[PDB]
Amino acid sequence: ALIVPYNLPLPGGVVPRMLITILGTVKPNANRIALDFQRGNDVAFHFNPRFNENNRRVIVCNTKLDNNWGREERQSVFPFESGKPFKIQVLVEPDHFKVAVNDAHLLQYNHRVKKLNEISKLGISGDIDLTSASYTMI
Ligand SMILES: [Cl-]
Repeated sequence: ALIVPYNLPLPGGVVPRMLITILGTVKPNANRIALDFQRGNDVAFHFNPRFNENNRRVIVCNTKLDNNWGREERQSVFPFESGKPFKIQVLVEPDHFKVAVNDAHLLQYNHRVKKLNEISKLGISGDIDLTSASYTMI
């Protein structure tokens, strides 16, 4: 019911102990989902489930600096399913983003962008029905 792409402001950026929660449902025959934690035009953390990359499902993570993608971090474990509801939780830790999906740890992504307090927007996009997006301090 939120419109996608959705922008969630992160006031004053992110900080360790901040938990972001995204609830939605994957569309039928989805191709992609993306979370973009942005520092201005840079993407500090791109989290991109791909449903059909050469007939495999993979999650691709990266950082975009001055309009240039860096070295991808790719992961075989793929917990999403077309058609099904999901919960993504992104926990900011002192040295990485920690991602859990449906209450199961998925991956960690080391901070490349180190001005965490300038990562002030989260863009949520792709082939989902988005139910809610929020954050809290744990
Ligand atoms: Cl930085």
